[PDB]
Amino acid sequence: ADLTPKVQVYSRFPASAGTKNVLNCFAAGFHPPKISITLMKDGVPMEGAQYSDMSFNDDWTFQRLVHADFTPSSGSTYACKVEHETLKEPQVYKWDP
Repeated sequence: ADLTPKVQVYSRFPASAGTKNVLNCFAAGFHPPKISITLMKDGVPMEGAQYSDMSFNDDWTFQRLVHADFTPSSGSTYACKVEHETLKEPQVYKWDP
């Protein structure tokens, strides 16, 4: 029944300005496996993103992870934008440092 992506956006380490880190966006619990997950900085997709293989779970749903090496800056805004068939409008999940 409930096949919308359940999404978490988070950094590997607690954020500090100027310090190398990794931004992650994790989507799980969705069907069909087709999904658009985009890490965003200042309203534009972040360069350097690397996507995991799609994986399925015993509850017959799929998951995927996107991550990108990044150095958070103050004054910048980060987010994960998710597009999926189950979502009427694409959803933007904000990350706060």
